[PDB]
Amino acid sequence: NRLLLTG
Amino acid sequence: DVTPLSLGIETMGGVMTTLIAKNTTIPTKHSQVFSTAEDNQSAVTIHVLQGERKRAADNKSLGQFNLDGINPAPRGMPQIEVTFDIDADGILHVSAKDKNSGKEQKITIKASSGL
Repeated sequence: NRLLLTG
Repeated sequence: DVTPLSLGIETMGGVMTTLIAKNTTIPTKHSQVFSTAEDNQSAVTIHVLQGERKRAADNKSLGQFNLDGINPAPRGMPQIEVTFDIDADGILHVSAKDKNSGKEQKITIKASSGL
């Protein structure tokens, strides 16, 4: 339900 | 005692997720297994967002720390474990581990005390 994206 | 507010981490880089959350026990800790996004990040973004509301990026921003150690991975494979220990004084110990090179880092962030 929740991933982990970067920036 | 109980936490001063809803504590949680920010997933997908920009969204607020709750882990401790207010109305809980101060002496709390938990290691969950989250996945990474955007193949070839070689670094995971663990933001500690303590709040409970729709559309974050406005609540109490605990802290932001950058992790690294997840070479070119097409999602799903990356293994990041997050542990958060809350103390009486009002501190939070967050830690994310990476499964690809054996890299891991931890940082301390004061929940909400100040003066």
